[PDB]
Amino acid sequence: SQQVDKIKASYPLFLDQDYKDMLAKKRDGFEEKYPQDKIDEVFQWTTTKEYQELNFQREALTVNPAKACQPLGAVLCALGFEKTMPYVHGSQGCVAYFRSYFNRHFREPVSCVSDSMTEDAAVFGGQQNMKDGLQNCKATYKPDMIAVSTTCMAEVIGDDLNAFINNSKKEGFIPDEFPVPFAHTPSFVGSHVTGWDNMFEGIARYFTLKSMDDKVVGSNKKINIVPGFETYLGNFRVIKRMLSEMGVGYSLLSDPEEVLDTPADGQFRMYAGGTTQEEMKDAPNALNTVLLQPWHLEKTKKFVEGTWKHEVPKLNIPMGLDWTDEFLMKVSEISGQPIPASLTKERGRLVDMMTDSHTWLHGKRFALWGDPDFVMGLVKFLLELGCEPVHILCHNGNKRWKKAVDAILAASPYGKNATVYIGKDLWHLRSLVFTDKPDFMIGNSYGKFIQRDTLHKGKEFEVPLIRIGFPIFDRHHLHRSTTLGYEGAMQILTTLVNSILERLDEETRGMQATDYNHDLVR
Amino acid sequence: MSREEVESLIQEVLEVYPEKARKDRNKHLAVNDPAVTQSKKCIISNKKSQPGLMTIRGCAYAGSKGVVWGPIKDMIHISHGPVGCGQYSRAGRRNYYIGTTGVNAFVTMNFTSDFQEKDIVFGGDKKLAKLIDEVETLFPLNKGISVQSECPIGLIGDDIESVSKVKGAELSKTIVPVRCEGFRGVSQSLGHHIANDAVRDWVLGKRDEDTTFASTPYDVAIIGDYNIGGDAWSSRILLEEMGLRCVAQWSGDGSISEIELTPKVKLNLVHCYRSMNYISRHMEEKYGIPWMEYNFFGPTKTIESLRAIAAKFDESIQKKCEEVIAKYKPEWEAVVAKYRPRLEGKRVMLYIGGLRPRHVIGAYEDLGMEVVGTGYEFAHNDDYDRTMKEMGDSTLLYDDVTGYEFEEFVKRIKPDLIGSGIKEKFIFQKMGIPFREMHSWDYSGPYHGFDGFAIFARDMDMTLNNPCWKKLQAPWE
Amino acid sequence: MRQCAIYGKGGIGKSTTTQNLVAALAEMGKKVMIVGCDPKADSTRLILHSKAQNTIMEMAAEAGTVEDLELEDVLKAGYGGVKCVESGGPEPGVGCAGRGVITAINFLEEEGAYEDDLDFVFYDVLGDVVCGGFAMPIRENKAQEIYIVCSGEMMAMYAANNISKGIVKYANSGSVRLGGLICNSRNTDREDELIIALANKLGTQMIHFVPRDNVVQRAEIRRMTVIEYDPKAKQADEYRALARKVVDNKLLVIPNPITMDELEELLMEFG
Amino acid sequence: AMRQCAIYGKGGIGKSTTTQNLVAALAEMGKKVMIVGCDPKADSTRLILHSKAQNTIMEMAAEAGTVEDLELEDVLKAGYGGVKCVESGGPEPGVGCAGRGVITAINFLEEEGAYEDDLDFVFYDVLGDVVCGGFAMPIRENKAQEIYIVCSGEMMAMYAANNISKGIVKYANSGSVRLGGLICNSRNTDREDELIIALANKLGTQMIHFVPRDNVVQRAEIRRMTVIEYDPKAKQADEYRALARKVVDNKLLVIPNPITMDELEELLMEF
Ligand SMILES: Nc1ncnc2c1ncn2[C@@H]1O[C@H](COP(=O)(O)OP(=O)(O)OP(=O)(O)O)[C@@H](O)[C@H]1O
Ligand SMILES: Nc1ncnc2c1ncn2[C@@H]1O[C@H](COP(=O)(O)OP(=O)(O)O)[C@@H](O)[C@H]1O
Ligand code: ICS
Ligand code: CLF
Ligand code: SF4
Ligand SMILES: [Fe+3]
Ligand SMILES: [Mg+2]
Ligand SMILES: [Mg+2]
Repeated sequence: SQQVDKIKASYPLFLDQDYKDMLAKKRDGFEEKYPQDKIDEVFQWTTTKEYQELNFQREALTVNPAKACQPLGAVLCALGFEKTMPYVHGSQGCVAYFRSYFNRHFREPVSCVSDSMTEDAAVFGGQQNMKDGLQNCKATYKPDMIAVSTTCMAEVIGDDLNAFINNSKKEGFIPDEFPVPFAHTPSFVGSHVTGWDNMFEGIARYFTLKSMDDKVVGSNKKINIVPGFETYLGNFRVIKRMLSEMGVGYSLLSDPEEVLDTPADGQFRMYAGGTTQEEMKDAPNALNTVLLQPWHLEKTKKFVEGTWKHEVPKLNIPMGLDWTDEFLMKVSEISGQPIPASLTKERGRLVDMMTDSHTWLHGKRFALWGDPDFVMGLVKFLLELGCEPVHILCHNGNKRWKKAVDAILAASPYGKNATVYIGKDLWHLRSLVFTDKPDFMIGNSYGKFIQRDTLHKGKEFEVPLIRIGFPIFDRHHLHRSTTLGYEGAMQILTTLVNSILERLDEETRGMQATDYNHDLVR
Repeated sequence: MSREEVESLIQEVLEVYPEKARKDRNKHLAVNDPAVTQSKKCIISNKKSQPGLMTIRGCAYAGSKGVVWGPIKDMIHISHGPVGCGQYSRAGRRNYYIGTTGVNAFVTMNFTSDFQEKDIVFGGDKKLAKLIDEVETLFPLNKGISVQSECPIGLIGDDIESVSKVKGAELSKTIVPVRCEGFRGVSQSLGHHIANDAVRDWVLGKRDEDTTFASTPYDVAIIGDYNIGGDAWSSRILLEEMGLRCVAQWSGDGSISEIELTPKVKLNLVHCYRSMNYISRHMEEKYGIPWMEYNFFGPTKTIESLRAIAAKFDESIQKKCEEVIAKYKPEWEAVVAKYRPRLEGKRVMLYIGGLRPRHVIGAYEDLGMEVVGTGYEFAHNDDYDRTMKEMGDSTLLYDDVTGYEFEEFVKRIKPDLIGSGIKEKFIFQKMGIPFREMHSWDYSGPYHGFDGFAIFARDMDMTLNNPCWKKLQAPWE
Repeated sequence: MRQCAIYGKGGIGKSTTTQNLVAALAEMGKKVMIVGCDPKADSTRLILHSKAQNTIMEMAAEAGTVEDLELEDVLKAGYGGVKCVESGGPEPGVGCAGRGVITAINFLEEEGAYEDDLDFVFYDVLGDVVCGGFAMPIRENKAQEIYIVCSGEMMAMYAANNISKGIVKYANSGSVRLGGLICNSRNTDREDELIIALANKLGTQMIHFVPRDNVVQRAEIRRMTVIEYDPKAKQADEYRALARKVVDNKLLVIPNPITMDELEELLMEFG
Repeated sequence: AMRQCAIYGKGGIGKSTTTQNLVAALAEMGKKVMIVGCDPKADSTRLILHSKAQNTIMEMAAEAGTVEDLELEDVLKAGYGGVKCVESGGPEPGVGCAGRGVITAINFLEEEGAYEDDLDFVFYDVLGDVVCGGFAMPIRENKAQEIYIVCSGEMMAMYAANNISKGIVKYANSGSVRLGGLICNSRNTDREDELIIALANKLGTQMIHFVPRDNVVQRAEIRRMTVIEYDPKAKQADEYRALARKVVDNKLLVIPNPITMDELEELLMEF
């Protein structure tokens, strides 16, 4: 039953007596469900340490992974170039899933196409599909450049992207001068960050490997910045703002913030901003190339050093005090532009926010997961805040990144009780937070189920989730925040301290029971 | 618009394609004529999508795993292959259920084999057997395992049938191998067909000899409702208030026991014909169980469906149906009185998957709004045959429409509301046209039944008459 | 209905011998079916009078999808009423022939080409067999008897034992069995004794000793099989004897794979 | 001079053996020739390294877990005359995907750096049944630019050569890979030499060398020592030196064009 003046959605409509009675009747009559005591016993067993040993003895089953496949990152990289259409050679379901994923994270239109390869195309090859798809995309959506990625189906059968595109140009389906960079993005190797790296490397090769005869390092007096797989527009904005404040000429390659923040003014803009083709053609002339997320830009680093002859600095991600200062100093040394007073004032303000909030941030135990560079930057920032990481998880990390994070932890007294995991999933993290309980979890929206499980065990075992990462689906407009630089550090610090204070306020709201600590001033 | 103008718009839109693309797409656009009972003479459906035209269709893996097998809660569904698919399809569909996730329910969970290069080169049979062993070790309360094959599995010829058979025989478990590779077919419809075949072969006939279940002459099964925010529950409360006993729900909030008990029912109530027509026909042919289509979208369709269902039974069922209709009349009458004045005369354009483009027209007409254009992602010619009757004169019908085609069709029609998926929501929101997600109900619902009608009316009113749509133009421009 | 699979290497005479075998078998009054898992389409080129036929996958592509293809468009009669089909596939160097044979076999299973009104079904597979697509013919509800065609060369033994090792997994999982070894003589020194020893180690039975000649090539130039090019030659009688003995064969034994040191020893005792 | 070549043809004609003795003859007077084995059977490097098997790329990738953490020297080894050897490897027959293995092994070799030293020859060895792009990777861009087809005088060799020439049209019209010549491995066929030169001029090319069906090769294979290793003074040694000379001083390479079937039908009548 519904009252028209107060209409109920599914919650709390299905909490009514008739719906509850019908649910119970259906369950008892036909569901053949296990008894509730057995369910409680199994849940309690899953919260134990023997279950943790069984979970960590896994070898072939992955439960709730924390990574995606390469073509997603390839599409995100292709979106950052001017009037560029991300083209995925393979099946249409992959493109649909990519578009749904990015629509849910960014709440923005995401343009991506496919050749819709079928069984006959899987058997005879995708030459005709490539030709017709390139022709149709160019005719219909009129882009200035088409960046080709691959699905696993094409990679398994060994589609020759170079030969296919060359034959497409040779038979007149596309103009011979039309830029069609391509990259191999096998989904069974690496993850989405590897796809971003592969796509950027392919585009850079396409515009710069055949025209290195008339290139001189430092001709244009600029610094190239490669941001990598980034889902926060604030990071692009803050890097550009900092480099403009320092008065440093920069060429940020693969900048997608404009197409992911289009205004709503009555017209739909498929393309907006993006790195221009002239910028990438003039890329080798820069003084140096700086990689913001080096731990998933290895192929790009190798190509840049081998072809552009750029001495890429050994810099960490500009996360936190120490690494932001290192980044600024390296930029100042490369360009010769001194660090101005505005950045010094920003650093001083950030140190004063750290001083203000250190009394609440100290000693807190955190579990975190995400991308390698992002995770290591978050761990470093937590170490500068006096916090104690306990469980560090990176599903797409390797042994070298784990060694670097271990060295970072050993360099600090707050990393004594910290362990790093690579190749594990979120089920392992749930087992960890049940056995070795941290105060908070920092991750993407997939940790809300872990929070649900911990709450189901009890209010004293609940591990609240702090949403910093990709993808975030259950909150709105969090992609507009900033992670890099001093501004991102202030944002993260404010989020952390306010989360701690909100949890404390929740724990002390009981009247005549726990309200003696419901202080007005915190 | 006049009929001569819809054709002109169609031609002007098609003028940009190359010759082959234009010739192919000219067969997928039609002007509706309710007199014609054969949709083949006007529109062409169920063909491959043109390459590079930004289609909205999915794959067979979606149509099986995320549609049919996924809503089943007591089973564990393995995304056999690379990670992507499982990750992109995890908890994206709001097939609601009741259970303890991680113990006895696994709908929102993602189980995957996470194939690597060595798995492709050397195979995945041993890895699949080890994965099944670990699934049984770590999740003892599951009532079955399903193996959803992603593309590479089909390509490299991994034999999951034998692995499933051996592991099920040795572990006494129901392990259902599904060949739902994405490159098969053209869209999710073949995924529906493959999942239905798997249900028929490996699950449906398990209790063919068990006679312990006592059957009443008022036994029904809801077929093809997936509980998108509680729609299956809303329909079930109406069906049970009629004196009818629902034994099975396919597959929203469904359990493997309900699937096993289905062949004992007296009537199959099919909501989504497109997804479960094959299994309905198989049950009719093998067990003699009749099936019928019912629609619970809006008060008129709901009342007609309740009367049609009650017509299949004795006089007590009809009396209870009359009692339910009389009880629920004032509520939906009040909802209409509240929300029809705010929504009268508004024009709606729809683009949804296989069933909802024609099922939701009744509610929009109940609220006083008209549908100027509907379209299907993957529906066959029978769905369009049913669609011509429900749509008015000189209304546009499109199949496998592209983003370009939909954009300019909306630009030339200027509909008051657009109901489609997440891949067009922001495109049409930035154009200044109110948009409603017709797949997930915009994280609201349910919309089925008398209870869902109020939520539907409230949602349409709040989206259409929001003050934000009048603010897209800066005063200085 | 008996479903048989012919394995070996390319160029030994897998197809050739299979085609004359089934032609002779049809001459005795057996309804036989040849399913060509060779993407080169050369397994039915002596029974069908068509030069290139109308392959399963080529018409699946011409019809849009496989589901739109009917059985009658690809299943055509040959000499002696022999039903035959061709899986088809891509040109060399592109695509995936394994998916081609998988799709063709699933298509045949879908529309019931095994109508229970036939006697024998012979699968002509690729020699390389480097993926599961070409191992599909030896799965459950598929060919049960495997006849490995070998030649006098030592790499013929190597491929035979590697193929047997591959069969081992399906024999253990399913019920497929190694039937025997059709050894095609290459006019080498006392090869028959070595092949007998290899069969004894494998536990199987050597099938027959069809020799190397020229009438088979002159019958091919006529574009039909050996038996009905000149029903009289000795080779035709040997092929008919082969048909009779594979009709009355009943010994099915799991292969026992040997190491390369073992194979070196068999080369040693007969240099 | 960084000359990347590849051997094609159907299995049984002797592509592997031919390239093993070819590299052995090349290695006499100072070649830094490296050979790549794109055969899942793991025999393309057998005689040069004098060991039946070694650490193939896929085996070590499976042992370590990933190709990134796999060393170059763990799979690449040097043998006679500094012939640096490496082999792709793959799965046991009937399972997996060997083409993907060839693809990842070739990418491994290319991106660690193997085309850096003198590398007088980068000879590739492929299998007869090229059924996917994985086995067409050796003829991709920045790869082998000179393809040799090993063939004999016999219908099946002509069919294989025609199909391969068809397959080297797609990769040649959009690249720099051409066809070098046709290598002959005699089957002891009648007036063959004239037939083979007829084929060579039919494709507008020339035949490099004719290798008789000598019994020395089968004796050298059992002792797994190539004829150059066997003895530096044999008849085949001089013949393989002639092969080496005419393969290093080759200058003829034209885009292949498929020819019609009527010549295949009536070749025997002419000869
Ligand atoms: N000139 C020759 N005279 C006689 N026998 C030869 C000659 N060259 C090679 N052989 C032998 O012929 C056989 C050739 O088989 P081989 O495995 O080399 O062929 P292949 O083309 O590499 O086959 P696949 O592609 O199936 O691996 C071997 O027994 C080899 O020793
Ligand atoms: N018994 C035989 N004696 C001589 N030549 C034969 C004999 N059997 C087959 N051949 C020839 O051997 C060649 C290869 O046989 P075929 O079956 O076409 O190869 P594959 O083993 O690859 O299927 C053909 O030219 C065929 O005529
Ligand atoms: S199953 Fe189908 S696309 Fe019938 S794949 Fe799709 S929950 Fe749609 S129009 Mo999403 S044939 Fe259901 C559907 Fe309809 S996921 Fe839902 S809304 S009634
Ligand atoms: S059409 Fe469908 S969604 Fe596509 S792969 Fe195929 S079953 Fe799956 Fe999967 S991991 Fe990613 S998303 Fe693909 S590239 Fe492969
Ligand atoms: S090896 Fe087999 S499965 Fe793999 S691509 Fe080639 S034909 Fe297809
Ligand atoms: Fe938005
Ligand atoms: Mg053959
Ligand atoms: Mg070889």
